[PDB]
Amino acid sequence: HHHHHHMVHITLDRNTANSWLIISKDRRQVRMGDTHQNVSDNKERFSNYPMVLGAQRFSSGKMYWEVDVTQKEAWDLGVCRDSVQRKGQFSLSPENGFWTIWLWQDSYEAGTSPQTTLHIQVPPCQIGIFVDYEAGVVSFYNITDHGSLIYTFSECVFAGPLRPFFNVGFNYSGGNAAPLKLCPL
Ligand SMILES: Cc1c([C@@H](C)NS(C)(=O)=O)cnn1C
Repeated sequence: HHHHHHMVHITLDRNTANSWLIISKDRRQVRMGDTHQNVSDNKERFSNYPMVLGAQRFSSGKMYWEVDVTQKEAWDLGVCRDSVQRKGQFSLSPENGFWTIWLWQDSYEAGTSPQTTLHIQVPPCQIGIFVDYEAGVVSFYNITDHGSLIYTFSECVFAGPLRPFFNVGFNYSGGNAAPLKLCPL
């Protein structure tokens, strides 16, 4: 792809983080802690899952960023509406305001309803995310495999400002402690 020139500097919004997350000083990395991280509760925090939002809000234009997923067993990545539900149980779907892909149990899937199987020959260590607000497109690229396309959501109905979306996943297995990292431009 040739989307690299729309690169944006994403930082994580601490206030939105699940209370077990640990965000680095530079707000560019996030991992699952082994306990509650001693923060107060607020209406922004994702309560049921290890999720956090980017601080940036996008309502126009073309945006691109990259995320490192090295050695993780489970994660979700993409964008979501600023107005998504924070509390309780919900599924990742465009109807609920999410445009995402994930890794779970050795398979990659797009967060449609129902979910769509992805066809990835080279397991990615870094993912590129491209948003074209006006076109209604969210695309995912395999940076490990020369930028090959993973998935395109088209005909998106964003219906609001968009925020970068992250889920570091649970670590019930002891094999999913590694962080998500926003990669340098
Ligand atoms: C839902 C959950 C957590 C984190 C992600 N949520 S919480 C309770 O900190 O809001 C840890 N164990 N469980 C079962």
